[PDB]
Amino acid sequence: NPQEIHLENVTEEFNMWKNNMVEQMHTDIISLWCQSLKPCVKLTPLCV
Amino acid sequence: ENLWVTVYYGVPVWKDAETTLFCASDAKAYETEKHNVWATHACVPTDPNPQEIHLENVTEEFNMWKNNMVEQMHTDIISLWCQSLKPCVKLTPLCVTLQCTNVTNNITDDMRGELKNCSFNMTTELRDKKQKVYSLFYRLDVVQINNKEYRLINCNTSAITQACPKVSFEPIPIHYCAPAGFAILKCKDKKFNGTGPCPSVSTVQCTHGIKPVVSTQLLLNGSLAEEEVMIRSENITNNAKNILVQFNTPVQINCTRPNNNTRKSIRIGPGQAFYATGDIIGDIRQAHCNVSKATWNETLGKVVKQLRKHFGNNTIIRFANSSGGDLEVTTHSFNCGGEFFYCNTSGLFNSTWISNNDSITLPCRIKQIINMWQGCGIGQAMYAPPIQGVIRCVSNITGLILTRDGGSTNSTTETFRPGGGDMRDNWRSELYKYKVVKIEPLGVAPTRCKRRV
Amino acid sequence: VFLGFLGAAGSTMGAASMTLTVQARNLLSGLKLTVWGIKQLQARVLAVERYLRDQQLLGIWGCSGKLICCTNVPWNSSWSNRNLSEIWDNMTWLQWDKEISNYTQIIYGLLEESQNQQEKNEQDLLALD
Amino acid sequence: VFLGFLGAAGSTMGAASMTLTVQARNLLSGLKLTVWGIKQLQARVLAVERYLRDQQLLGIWGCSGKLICCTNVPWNSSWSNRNLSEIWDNMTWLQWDKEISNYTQIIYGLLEESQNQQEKNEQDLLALD
Amino acid sequence: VFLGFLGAAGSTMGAASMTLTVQARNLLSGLKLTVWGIKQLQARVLAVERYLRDQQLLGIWGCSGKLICCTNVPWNSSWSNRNLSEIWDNMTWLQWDKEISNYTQIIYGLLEESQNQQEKNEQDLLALD
Ligand SMILES: *[C@@H]1O[C@H](CO)[C@@H](O[C@@H]2O[C@H](CO)[C@@H](O[C@@H]3O[C@H](CO[C@H]4O[C@H](CO)[C@@H](O)[C@H](O)[C@@H]4O)[C@@H](O)[C@H](O[C@H]4O[C@H](CO)[C@@H](O)[C@H](O)[C@@H]4O[C@H]4O[C@H](CO)[C@@H](O)[C@H](O)[C@@H]4O)[C@@H]3O)[C@H](O)[C@H]2NC(C)=O)[C@H](O)[C@H]1NC(C)=O
Ligand SMILES: *[C@@H]1O[C@H](CO)[C@@H](O[C@@H]2O[C@H](CO)[C@@H](O[C@@H]3O[C@H](CO[C@H]4O[C@H](CO)[C@@H](O)[C@H](O)[C@@H]4O)[C@@H](O)[C@H](O[C@H]4O[C@H](CO)[C@@H](O)[C@H](O)[C@@H]4O)[C@@H]3O)[C@H](O)[C@H]2NC(C)=O)[C@H](O)[C@H]1NC(C)=O
Ligand SMILES: *[C@@H]1O[C@H](CO)[C@@H](O[C@@H]2O[C@H](CO)[C@@H](O[C@@H]3O[C@H](CO)[C@@H](O)[C@H](O[C@H]4O[C@H](CO)[C@@H](O)[C@H](O)[C@@H]4O)[C@@H]3O)[C@H](O)[C@H]2NC(C)=O)[C@H](O)[C@H]1NC(C)=O
Ligand SMILES: *[C@@H]1O[C@H](CO)[C@@H](O[C@@H]2O[C@H](CO)[C@@H](O[C@@H]3O[C@H](CO)[C@@H](O)[C@H](O)[C@@H]3O)[C@H](O)[C@H]2NC(C)=O)[C@H](O)[C@H]1NC(C)=O
Ligand SMILES: *[C@@H]1O[C@H](CO)[C@@H](O[C@@H]2O[C@H](CO)[C@@H](O[C@@H]3O[C@H](CO)[C@@H](O)[C@H](O)[C@@H]3O)[C@H](O)[C@H]2NC(C)=O)[C@H](O)[C@H]1NC(C)=O
Ligand SMILES: *[C@@H]1O[C@H](CO)[C@@H](O[C@@H]2O[C@H](CO)[C@@H](O[C@@H]3O[C@H](CO)[C@@H](O)[C@H](O)[C@@H]3O)[C@H](O)[C@H]2NC(C)=O)[C@H](O)[C@H]1NC(C)=O
Ligand SMILES: *[C@@H]1O[C@H](CO)[C@@H](O[C@@H]2O[C@H](CO)[C@@H](O)[C@H](O)[C@H]2NC(C)=O)[C@H](O)[C@H]1NC(C)=O
Ligand SMILES: *[C@@H]1O[C@H](CO)[C@@H](O[C@@H]2O[C@H](CO)[C@@H](O)[C@H](O)[C@H]2NC(C)=O)[C@H](O)[C@H]1NC(C)=O
Ligand SMILES: *[C@@H]1O[C@H](CO)[C@@H](O[C@@H]2O[C@H](CO)[C@@H](O)[C@H](O)[C@H]2NC(C)=O)[C@H](O)[C@H]1NC(C)=O
Ligand SMILES: *[C@@H]1O[C@H](CO)[C@@H](O[C@@H]2O[C@H](CO)[C@@H](O)[C@H](O)[C@H]2NC(C)=O)[C@H](O)[C@H]1NC(C)=O
Ligand SMILES: *[C@@H]1O[C@H](CO)[C@@H](O[C@@H]2O[C@H](CO)[C@@H](O)[C@H](O)[C@H]2NC(C)=O)[C@H](O)[C@H]1NC(C)=O
Ligand SMILES: *[C@@H]1O[C@H](CO)[C@@H](O[C@@H]2O[C@H](CO)[C@@H](O)[C@H](O)[C@H]2NC(C)=O)[C@H](O)[C@H]1NC(C)=O
Ligand SMILES: *[C@@H]1O[C@H](CO)[C@@H](O[C@@H]2O[C@H](CO)[C@@H](O)[C@H](O)[C@H]2NC(C)=O)[C@H](O)[C@H]1NC(C)=O
Ligand SMILES: *[C@@H]1O[C@H](CO)[C@@H](O[C@@H]2O[C@H](CO)[C@@H](O)[C@H](O)[C@H]2NC(C)=O)[C@H](O)[C@H]1NC(C)=O
Ligand SMILES: *[C@@H]1O[C@H](CO)[C@@H](O)[C@H](O)[C@H]1NC(C)=O
Ligand SMILES: *[C@@H]1O[C@H](CO)[C@@H](O)[C@H](O)[C@H]1NC(C)=O
Ligand SMILES: *[C@@H]1O[C@H](CO)[C@@H](O)[C@H](O)[C@H]1NC(C)=O
Ligand SMILES: *[C@@H]1O[C@H](CO)[C@@H](O)[C@H](O)[C@H]1NC(C)=O
Ligand SMILES: *[C@@H]1O[C@H](CO)[C@@H](O)[C@H](O)[C@H]1NC(C)=O
Ligand SMILES: *[C@@H]1O[C@H](CO)[C@@H](O)[C@H](O)[C@H]1NC(C)=O
Ligand SMILES: *[C@@H]1O[C@H](CO)[C@@H](O)[C@H](O)[C@H]1NC(C)=O
Repeated sequence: NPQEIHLENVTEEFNMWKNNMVEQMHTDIISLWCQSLKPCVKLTPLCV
Repeated sequence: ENLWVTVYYGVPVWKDAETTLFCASDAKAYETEKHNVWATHACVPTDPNPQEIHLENVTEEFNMWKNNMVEQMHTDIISLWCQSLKPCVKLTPLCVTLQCTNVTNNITDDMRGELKNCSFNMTTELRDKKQKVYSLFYRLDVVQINNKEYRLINCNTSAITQACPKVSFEPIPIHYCAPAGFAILKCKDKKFNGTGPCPSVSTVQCTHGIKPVVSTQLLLNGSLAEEEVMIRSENITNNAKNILVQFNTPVQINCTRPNNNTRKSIRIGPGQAFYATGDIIGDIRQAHCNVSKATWNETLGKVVKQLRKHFGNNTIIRFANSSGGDLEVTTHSFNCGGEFFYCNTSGLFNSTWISNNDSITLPCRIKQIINMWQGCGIGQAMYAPPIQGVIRCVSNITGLILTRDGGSTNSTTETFRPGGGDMRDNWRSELYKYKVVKIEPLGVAPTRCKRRV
Repeated sequence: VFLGFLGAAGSTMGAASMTLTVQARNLLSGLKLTVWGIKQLQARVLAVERYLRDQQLLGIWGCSGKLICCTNVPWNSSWSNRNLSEIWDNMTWLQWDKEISNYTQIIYGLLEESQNQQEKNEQDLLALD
Repeated sequence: VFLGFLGAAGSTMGAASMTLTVQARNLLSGLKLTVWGIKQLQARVLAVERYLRDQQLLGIWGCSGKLICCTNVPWNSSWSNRNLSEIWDNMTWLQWDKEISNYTQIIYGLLEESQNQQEKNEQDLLALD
Repeated sequence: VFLGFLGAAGSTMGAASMTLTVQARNLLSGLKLTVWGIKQLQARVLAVERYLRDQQLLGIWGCSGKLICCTNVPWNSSWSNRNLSEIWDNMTWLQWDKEISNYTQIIYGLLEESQNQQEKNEQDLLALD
């Protein structure tokens, strides 16, 4: 049961273009893409 | 007059202990990186204004030779050396039979072909067609096996991996720090042989910038001593124990690689690519190192004047070169611009001092395939990639690692020869003035005070 | 003055009893896949273990005030046989711990007992009113 | 005596109310690249989380004394309907928690309220003088 | 009422002084070989560091009560020059910290001094009796 508290009388200034949770997400996705293919079969003796 | 215990929390109470220290380097070290720093990747930025508290009336007993921050530093450096070469290109499909010849040069018969123009096959991107490509190697890297046919020296000892060219081997200043509840005590005595009580001790959180310079016979870019030159030894009488000398004035040294090399970019596989040494642009010249003979004159005089304080006053002190063994021990092994030099120090330690403007050049050899520190297991061997252009580097000689001979009751004189092998000494030359202590701030004391009910 | 961290480490216990709020201040706290991350982390947890080890003892004893404190345990002469003006004006904390290191664990037992005993005893005064 | 850790786990609540300084003592703390290092570390942090989880509640309640304590919350009969000499001399702590497990969270709400309320109320007495 | 976590973030300091036991409640805590394990662990330790950073200051100050507290440090006018009924009924905590951010570190020095000074002073009253 997620909970979302509305903060009355509050006015905060956002900035989507310089937000860091984005950088964390992308670099984490990159690292997950990476790590998921390490132990998988390598096709080095292909390219014949 | 009946006393009561009273608890105290925050008492200057410490005890000698050993913990996991971490690194600390300036913000500029994190700045100068194209993935080029070999360590700073995850180092803590140093405090902009370090603080050193002088502890008055304190006398603490140091012991440099059984200090553990040294063991942590060396084993950490070993592990970093290791880890930096794991994902780098491995040269397993090398070690092919090399058809080698001398390099293109007409010189007299008293010049053994240091360099060999070698040709061999190579696997191309596809695992079908080979590749008749040529490279240039040093004689130390190769060995004949029974037209001269050779192999690489390490094919019969261990595997091999190339050091990526993106990373660098530049010694940067490392400040070692301790965690909360601990502190690092720094002896502030000008004349201190590392063992015994220190009259003027202070404390600090992180030591000064200690560059991890890997050398064997001569310590480089180190910390100068104060006033009189410093001699340190665990047992001066035992001829098996090294004698670490720290200098008061630095001796200027200049090492150069007068060969405008070329980098050949072979394609061994669909991802990997090997950097061979192409043709030389210019003259066939040798790497050498210069030492101003005047400054070296006075430095040797100032060390012998300190030796006479320990071996009797009216005695003769002789200097001879190394005895023999591996190249790593018999030469001043080090790295400068990326190539690993091995210099002959027979012209520096051939002297004799009684009771009372040019440069000494040294023939320096270069090796690319080095296997120090066992090789991270029993397998890995590193190939130092070839470096384009002439490399010139100016360094400080800041200390020596000497060893005395076992004459026993031989003479009033005893000869001293360079030593090394064990590189923990390279760190003991800077971690002689530091020690770790844990804080136990709980102390109870008596006083005529009781808390009421 | 502010002599700083561990300034009064060579000073008498009476002179170092002034700088207890400084050593307590700097006693807690003043990155990709690597080996330094753990190098710092295991140290950054040992800091916390070394702090709370002290704090739990300070809590189970009568004094969570965290500065200085008195206790209802008689100073057993057999421990030192030294004088009030001969330790607080003529001895350093390190030297003092060097004397009492033998009996430290014993004292901790007595403090834990006295404190649990006091709290159990005070509940009986609070329950009658 | 010292029956040791959890000695009085099968004893009446009145007899186990004597050994509260022992179970609190052993409640906090009595290496190369491997898998045991993390095996011990994640456990060595869960120890701290499980300790401070209790401590923050003990703090936000009226009693940071960390041993035993009374509170200004009326014992709501609807919770047990049992007697003072029929629990403290005829019931074990485990059995007791087995009865009151249902309402534990409710009680915590009431304690937090009573404590914040007391502290706000005491600031008004301190401000007039 | 229970407006919840950070409910009174846009409210006057007097109206937000009622919800201090709620923000303190949710301030601490409400797996195989991977990268998320450390992702959660380093955050799960930063939680503890950020909590005890505050707690050690709250301890070395005169008030381990952990809710609200008064101190024997005169409010230096040079800091604000504002009125009791013009901040507690006409200003938000964030705005207030925005004013006093400059002098915060200074105040901490004065609190540590006043507290160590009070405790040293109270030991002398306890020792004469
Ligand atoms: C004891 O102390 C002495 C004194 O500090 C120290 O000497 C140092 O020697 C090294 C090795 O030669 C010097 O480092 C090189 O310097 C040259 C040129 O000098 C400067 O030039 C510009 C401005 O003119 C500066 O901005 C620049 O930063 C240099 O400081 C550089 O060419 C070298 O940089 C290359 O290599 C670096 C790592 O090796 C890379 O990070 C850098 O990006 C450069 O990469 C380029 O190199 C390839 C060719 O080499 C090229 O093909 C690539 O494409 C790439 O672009 C390097 O910085 C250093 O300056 C000397 N000291 C100081 C303070 O400068 C001794 O080395 C020391 N003892 C020991 C044992 O090391
Ligand atoms: C280390 O060992 C290697 C062994 O391979 C040497 O590599 C070869 O060196 C020779 C000379 O020493 C090079 O040969 C030269 O090639 C030039 C290019 O011409 C050819 O290429 C074009 C296309 O680019 C073709 O269309 C054309 O038909 C040619 O086939 C020639 O111009 C050179 O000629 C000069 O030298 C010869 C020497 O006999 C004379 O007869 C000529 O008149 C003229 O003076 C020359 O033939 C060869 O190219 C090198 N290999 C490669 C792969 O390039 C290294 O030189 C050696 N390194 C050192 C330092 O000794
Ligand atoms: C190619 O390599 C060859 C070597 O195979 C090289 O030829 C050599 O040149 C030197 C000249 O320096 C010759 O050395 C001479 O030897 C005679 C005795 O045999 C000496 O008397 C000569 O004395 C001179 O040098 C002295 C000191 O250097 C002086 O004091 C004196 O006054 C003279 O000036 C001289 O040393 C050597 O014999 C030949 N080698 C052969 C095999 O002939 C040639 O120079 C190289 N060329 C290139 C372009 O690389
Ligand atoms: C080789 O050795 C010389 C030693 O003279 C190095 O130059 C000297 O470097 C030291 C620091 O390594 C300088 O000392 C420092 O000076 C500042 C000045 O404010 C002082 O505050 C510090 O306490 C410290 O003593 C010294 O000034 C400097 N000498 C000169 C003439 O500038 C040189 O950098 C070394 N080269 C290397 C290691 O490559
Ligand atoms: C803490 O308690 C220990 C005992 O548990 C104390 O150790 C004892 O110290 C005395 C000296 O004060 C030792 O006597 C020694 O005898 C040898 C034998 O010849 C002599 O050579 C020494 O010069 C010294 O006189 C005694 O042996 C030792 N006990 C044991 C079991 O070894 C210790 O002194 C106490 N600490 C303090 C600070 O008092
Ligand atoms: C906290 O302290 C700092 C000083 O350490 C205060 O900063 C100062 O703020 C004033 C404005 O209140 C700045 O004046 C400015 O002058 C420029 C110059 O033309 C003008 O364009 C601006 O409109 C403004 O008037 C002053 O420069 C600045 N001090 C420094 C050194 O930059 C800060 O205001 C304090 N915080 C609070 C909340 O009071
Ligand atoms: C690798 O290089 C060698 C020469 O360095 C080549 O050796 C040839 O081997 C064949 C074997 O059938 C002989 O018939 C030739 O006489 C050898 N010498 C030549 C061709 O010059 C070998 O072929 C090379 N490997 C390749 C091209 O895959
Ligand atoms: C690995 O290779 C090295 C060098 O090729 C060998 O060391 C040489 O071994 C030969 C014969 O065993 C000796 O005659 C030389 O004197 C050795 N060189 C030195 C510098 O000592 C080494 O034995 C080889 N190891 C093997 C084949 O297991
Ligand atoms: C450092 O210097 C001091 C002073 O010379 C040395 O102290 C000597 O210690 C030995 C035994 O430890 C004694 O027998 C000598 O009498 C001491 N010397 C004096 C003058 O009293 C100390 O050993 C030296 N340490 C090192 C590592 O060189
Ligand atoms: C070492 O050899 C290299 C070979 O590339 C030289 O680099 C060339 O130098 C010439 C003239 O100096 C320039 O016209 C070229 O543009 C350079 N090549 C490139 C790719 O830029 C280099 O100059 C030589 N070393 C020295 C000190 O001159
Ligand atoms: C080591 O190298 C440095 C710099 O390359 C030398 O210092 C300069 O050398 C040049 C040419 O020799 C002179 O023109 C400068 O006047 C020198 N400057 C200084 C500050 O010394 C140094 O002399 C070399 N020393 C040795 C022993 O090789
Ligand atoms: C130290 O100097 C001595 C004497 O100059 C060198 O001894 C000579 O070494 C070479 C190379 O092995 C031999 O050919 C000579 O016969 C040796 N001479 C004597 C008298 O034994 C020694 O090589 C030098 N040390 C180093 C490491 O180069
Ligand atoms: C290091 O220096 C010594 C001394 O110069 C070298 O020994 C020389 O060896 C050559 C043989 O190549 C002889 O012709 C010289 O007469 C020797 N010198 C002396 C003084 O006897 C030694 O070879 C050099 N290198 C090494 C690795 O030892
Ligand atoms: C120490 O170095 C000096 C300097 O080179 C050597 O002196 C040489 O001695 C030989 C004797 O065989 C002479 O032929 C050379 O002319 C001398 N050289 C110089 C520059 O004077 C000396 O031999 C070395 N030490 C030893 C023990 O050989
Ligand atoms: C290399 O040069 C030396 C001396 O100049 C000579 O004795 C040797 O035979 C040469 N070897 C080859 C393969 O050219
Ligand atoms: C140091 O050297 C002396 C010389 O006789 C020797 O007796 C002793 O065993 C060595 N080791 C020491 C003093 O620890
Ligand atoms: C320089 O060193 C040599 C080597 O023994 C020595 O003969 C000479 O006397 C030294 N110079 C001075 C000025 O002492
Ligand atoms: C050697 O004699 C000098 C005086 O020429 C003296 O200062 C020094 O102390 C003596 N060193 C000894 C005896 O070790
Ligand atoms: C404390 O001193 C008394 C003296 O009456 C002695 O009997 C007793 O053993 C001491 N207690 C401890 C625990 O050492
Ligand atoms: C407590 O008991 C009263 C009896 O008056 C009952 O009305 C009330 O619901 C109980 N409270 C709770 C929170 O269970
Ligand atoms: C507090 O205000 C006084 C006014 O008497 C002023 O002199 C003093 O500097 C201020 N103190 C600080 C630490 O700012």
